[PDB]
Amino acid sequence: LISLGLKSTPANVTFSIVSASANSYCMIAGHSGGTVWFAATPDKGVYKTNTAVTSSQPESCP
Amino acid sequence: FTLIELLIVIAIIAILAAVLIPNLLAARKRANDTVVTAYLNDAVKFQEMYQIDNNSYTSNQAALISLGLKSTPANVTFSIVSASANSYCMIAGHSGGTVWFAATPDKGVYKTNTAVTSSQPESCP
Amino acid sequence: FTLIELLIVIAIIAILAAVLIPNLLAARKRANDTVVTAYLNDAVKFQEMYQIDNNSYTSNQAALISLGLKSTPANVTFSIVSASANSYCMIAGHSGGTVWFAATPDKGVYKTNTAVTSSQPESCP
Amino acid sequence: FTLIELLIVIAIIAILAAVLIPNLLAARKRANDTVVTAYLNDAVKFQEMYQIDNNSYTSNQAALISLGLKSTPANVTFSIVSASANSYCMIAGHSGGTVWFAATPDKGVYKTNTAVTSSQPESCP
Amino acid sequence: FTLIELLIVIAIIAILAAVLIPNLLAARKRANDTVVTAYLNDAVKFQEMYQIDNNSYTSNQAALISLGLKSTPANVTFSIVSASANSYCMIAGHSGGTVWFAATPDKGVYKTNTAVTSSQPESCP
Ligand SMILES: *[C@H]1O[C@H](CO)[C@H](O)[C@H](O[C@H]2O[C@H](CO)[C@H](O)[C@H](O[C@H]3O[C@H](CO)[C@@H](O[C@]4(C(=O)O)C[C@H](O)[C@H](NC(C)=N)[C@H]([C@@H](NC(C)=O)[C@H](C)O)O4)[C@H](O)[C@@H]3O)[C@H]2NC(C)=O)[C@H]1NC(C)=O
Ligand SMILES: *[C@H]1O[C@H](CO)[C@H](O)[C@H](O[C@H]2O[C@H](CO)[C@H](O)[C@H](O[C@H]3O[C@H](CO)[C@@H](O[C@]4(C(=O)O)C[C@H](O)[C@H](NC(C)=N)[C@H]([C@@H](NC(C)=O)[C@H](C)O)O4)[C@H](O)[C@@H]3O)[C@H]2NC(C)=O)[C@H]1NC(C)=O
Ligand SMILES: *[C@H]1O[C@H](CO)[C@H](O)[C@H](O[C@H]2O[C@H](CO)[C@H](O)[C@H](O[C@H]3O[C@H](CO)[C@@H](O[C@]4(C(=O)O)C[C@H](O)[C@H](NC(C)=N)[C@H]([C@@H](NC(C)=O)[C@H](C)O)O4)[C@H](O)[C@@H]3O)[C@H]2NC(C)=O)[C@H]1NC(C)=O
Ligand SMILES: *[C@H]1O[C@H](CO)[C@H](O)[C@H](O[C@H]2O[C@H](CO)[C@H](O)[C@H](O[C@H]3O[C@H](CO)[C@@H](O[C@]4(C(=O)O)C[C@H](O)[C@H](NC(C)=N)[C@H]([C@@H](NC(C)=O)[C@H](C)O)O4)[C@H](O)[C@@H]3O)[C@H]2NC(C)=O)[C@H]1NC(C)=O
Ligand SMILES: *[C@H]1O[C@H](CO)[C@H](O)[C@H](O[C@H]2O[C@H](CO)[C@H](O)[C@H](O[C@H]3O[C@H](CO)[C@@H](O[C@]4(C(=O)O)C[C@H](O)[C@H](NC(C)=N)[C@H]([C@@H](NC(C)=O)[C@H](C)O)O4)[C@H](O)[C@@H]3O)[C@H]2NC(C)=O)[C@H]1NC(C)=O
Ligand SMILES: *[C@H]1O[C@H](CO)[C@H](O)[C@H](O[C@H]2O[C@H](CO)[C@H](O)[C@H](O)[C@H]2NC(C)=O)[C@H]1NC(C)=O
Ligand SMILES: *[C@H]1O[C@H](CO)[C@H](O)[C@H](O[C@H]2O[C@H](CO)[C@H](O)[C@H](O)[C@H]2NC(C)=O)[C@H]1NC(C)=O
Ligand SMILES: *[C@H]1O[C@H](CO)[C@H](O)[C@H](O[C@H]2O[C@H](CO)[C@H](O)[C@H](O)[C@H]2NC(C)=O)[C@H]1NC(C)=O
Ligand SMILES: *[C@H]1O[C@H](CO)[C@H](O)[C@H](O[C@H]2O[C@H](CO)[C@H](O)[C@H](O)[C@H]2NC(C)=O)[C@H]1NC(C)=O
Ligand SMILES: *[C@H]1O[C@H](CO)[C@H](O)[C@H](O)[C@H]1NC(C)=O
Ligand SMILES: *[C@H]1O[C@H](CO)[C@H](O)[C@H](O)[C@H]1NC(C)=O
Ligand SMILES: *[C@H]1O[C@H](CO)[C@H](O)[C@H](O)[C@H]1NC(C)=O
Ligand SMILES: *[C@H]1O[C@H](CO)[C@H](O)[C@H](O)[C@H]1NC(C)=O
Repeated sequence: LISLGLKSTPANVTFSIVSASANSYCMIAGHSGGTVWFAATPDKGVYKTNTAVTSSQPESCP
Repeated sequence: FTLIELLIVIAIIAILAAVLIPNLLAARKRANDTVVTAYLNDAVKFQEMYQIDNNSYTSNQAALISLGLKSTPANVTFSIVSASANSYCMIAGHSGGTVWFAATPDKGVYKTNTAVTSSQPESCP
Repeated sequence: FTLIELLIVIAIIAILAAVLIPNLLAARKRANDTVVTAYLNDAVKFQEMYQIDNNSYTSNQAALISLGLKSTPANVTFSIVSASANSYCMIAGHSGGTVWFAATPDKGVYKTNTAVTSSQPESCP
Repeated sequence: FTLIELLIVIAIIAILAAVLIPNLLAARKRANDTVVTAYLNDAVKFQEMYQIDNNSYTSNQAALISLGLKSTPANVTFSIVSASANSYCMIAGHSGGTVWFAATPDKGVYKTNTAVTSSQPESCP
Repeated sequence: FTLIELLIVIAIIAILAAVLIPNLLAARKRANDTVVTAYLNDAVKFQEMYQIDNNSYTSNQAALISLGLKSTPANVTFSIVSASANSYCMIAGHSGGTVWFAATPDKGVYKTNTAVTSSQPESCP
């Protein structure tokens, strides 16, 4: 994604691509001083999860 | 410009970011079924061209590719289930489409009831 | 620093506190109408996808949700007023928007004359 | 908190109020040209539909409106300059756009050199 | 309203100004490749029209332009590499696209491996 033009992960943001395939992805991101982890999938779009950023990041899209 | 205007701006950004993004999966499903339909319509043209040259239909894709049918599209699995002097059955589906499609010389190209997540049909419905 | 400077400071704080804060209600009204417009534009995409699969439009929202339309947004009331093989009418509005919006396959998504505080239109204007 | 801090705050408010507001006229000009382009693309679809029914193009907008073309958009002046069995010329512009747009069946929809403040072109450039 | 609130506002403006602006170059690259693809699809229609009139393909763009193909798009370099009674090869690319595109009557319009910053392909891959 960075090769194609996505910038460096922002300061204090931890971003992960949890899984991907020919047809779907799940991405998770959160700021150490935000409120909650956010998830992105091609069906649900970008949305906020129930998990606080002080907890360990979700292992999958809620 | 003050912190309350900036909180309103942040709140409205959060709203627009949630609603102005389409369901990308649903859009790609319908495009993917179009790829499968188009590839089966091409396989049908090439079955008729093979019939012109050989008085029979192919059972193998490499004969159709020789005549001018392109490589099976990315993420499309295509099979010629059966063929004879007089008929064929072909099945194709995209791993991120909706359903398997079938092609026969009588029914044309048509969609089956079987979802692409299930194993492919063994015959034309 | 003295009591007269501090009274001037207090007086000017009272002025800036009164004028530098935006009308939050008016801002949220226009954002809310954007949510309704966006949700009806999505419902329209899913009516076309249901038409691809069924050769008819839905009268019920759960069929659109199955295909990929998301839950009706918070404070948005959405209804499919009528549907047939060939047409639909959908109505939606946010309790803190300006007016009810309508969607039909000819007129697209458009705003009605009816305020969201009034009962929803029974049909497409 | 003292009068010098409050004067600094007032001075910086005056700066941010001057620079953080976009050119609204320039933004609306480009949106307005999009309305004109979109309306001419629709008029082109309806000219082809009228051609399906009548084997000729319309010279009058009411025939296109009957077939399903919507009312001319607010502040857009649209005209069908000429039409025949085989061709049309249409011109449209928004009073607060940049330039007049033209549409013909060969050139498609395209922007002319004539500013919207000048009288509309009498023919397709 | 005080200097600390105004510094928070300035700090948050600096954040939003950094993150809410898209990569414009990446967006324009994909639009530019669409222009090249569309122009080659048009050149292909006009090669077939020239074939209707002349029983051969063109090697020169001015023959296609006579028949109705428009001027090569801004920043698109287009060439007809070769042509005969039975085949053609055309190459096109936008100086700010991703890769050179090729067109032939068998493979259709397709993207090559060669970046637009490199010299154009001498033949169809
Ligand atoms: C986030 O943005 C900031 C903005 O200021 C900054 O750009 C960050 O740092 C990155 O950008 C730097 C300046 O451009 C560097 O590019 C740096 O490296 C990154 O980019 C490399 C080139 O794309 C990439 O390298 C590769 C490659 O070209 O494929 C990857 C492998 O290392 C590969 N090795 C092998 C064995 N396959 C090659 C390697 N080849 C061999 C045979 O060894 C090279 C050619 O020798 O190198 C890097 O891996 C990396 O992505 C980058 N900084 C950091 C910290 O990596 C930017 N952050 C990132 C990560 O992009
Ligand atoms: C899908 O399209 C993409 C587009 O980019 C790409 O073209 C794909 O790859 C294929 O195209 C390649 C470039 O042209 C290659 O052609 C490649 O091989 C295919 O085509 C061969 C020639 O038609 C074919 O070969 C044969 C033959 O000519 O009959 C078949 C047998 O292997 C045969 N062997 C025997 C024992 N009978 C001969 C063999 N002869 C002997 C005595 O050994 C040769 C002459 O040595 O070879 C290939 O089998 C194959 O179809 C092809 N790539 C791949 C992955 O196969 C394209 N995909 C396909 C499959 O067409
Ligand atoms: C709006 O989006 C939010 C996003 O967070 C959330 O997803 C909302 O809640 C819905 O999604 C939940 C999690 O997936 C649930 O799915 C929940 O149920 C909805 O989906 C059901 C399955 O599609 C649907 O059920 C059916 C069915 O599968 O056909 C419908 C009937 O109940 C049916 N019963 C009968 C008698 N025919 C079956 C039933 N079968 C039998 C024999 O009883 C099942 C198999 O036992 O169930 C539900 O009706 C429902 O749409 C859903 N939550 C709510 C509040 O319903 C989401 N909102 C909606 C409404 O989608
Ligand atoms: C642009 O869109 C907006 C969306 O809100 C709005 O719809 C605008 O207003 C138009 O739509 C109205 C509501 O439907 C009206 O239809 C209204 O009239 C238009 O449509 C008439 C019917 O198509 C049309 O009328 C005709 C006809 O039916 O042929 C045309 C002549 O007047 C004709 N008269 C004669 C002598 N031949 C007949 C007439 N017959 C006789 C014998 O007198 C009638 C039957 O009595 O009527 C109208 O001319 C008109 O197009 C329309 N509003 C306006 C301002 O006209 C919409 N804008 C337009 C112009 O469509
Ligand atoms: C791309 O589209 C844009 C859209 O705005 C614009 O139209 C571009 O410019 C072209 O269109 C102009 C306006 O119509 C001009 O037509 C212009 O010239 C082109 O078209 C000429 C007529 O088709 C063509 O001319 C010829 C001819 O008619 O055969 C070709 C030769 O020059 C020929 N000479 C000889 C010696 N055989 C004749 C010449 N005859 C003699 C005896 O000298 C003439 C009759 O005097 O002229 C031109 O060559 C040219 O294609 C054109 N502009 C440019 C820059 O050429 C459009 N771009 C193109 C290239 O079409
Ligand atoms: C189509 O080719 C198949 C392998 O690619 C397979 O061989 C099918 O069966 C044929 O077997 C040979 C040709 O390889 C025979 O002479 C017949 O063409 C045919 N045999 C039978 C049992 O019909 C062949 N077509 C099909 C499905 O018959
Ligand atoms: C859409 O579903 C509605 C309930 O969710 C309602 O059922 C509507 O009416 C249909 O009723 C059954 C299907 O449930 C019929 O076979 C028809 O689809 C239809 N009946 C009538 C009277 O048209 C249905 N769509 C609409 C509005 O017709
Ligand atoms: C399109 O309608 C115009 C009025 O709305 C005008 O009438 C144009 O001229 C036509 O006049 C009558 C139809 O009203 C004729 O029988 C022809 O259709 C046509 N006459 C001429 C001189 O061509 C008509 N279309 C155009 C521009 O011709
Ligand atoms: C297409 O036109 C080219 C110049 O625009 C060039 O002339 C190509 O070569 C032709 O040369 C003349 C026509 O100008 C001949 O009679 C043939 O059409 C052809 N000659 C050869 C060597 O084939 C012409 N098309 C191509 C690529 O042949
Ligand atoms: C198609 O023909 C090519 C040569 O043109 C190869 O022989 C290839 O093997 C053929 N495909 C089959 C297996 O029928
Ligand atoms: C949508 O499909 C789901 C299963 O995917 C449920 O059957 C649901 O009831 C459907 N909605 C309706 C009522 O059409
Ligand atoms: C379009 O048709 C309507 C009826 O459907 C009216 O007759 C109207 O006058 C028509 N427009 C014109 C003038 O062609
Ligand atoms: C296309 O035709 C025009 C006239 O209609 C000119 O003759 C032009 O030169 C032609 N293009 C070529 C060179 O084939």
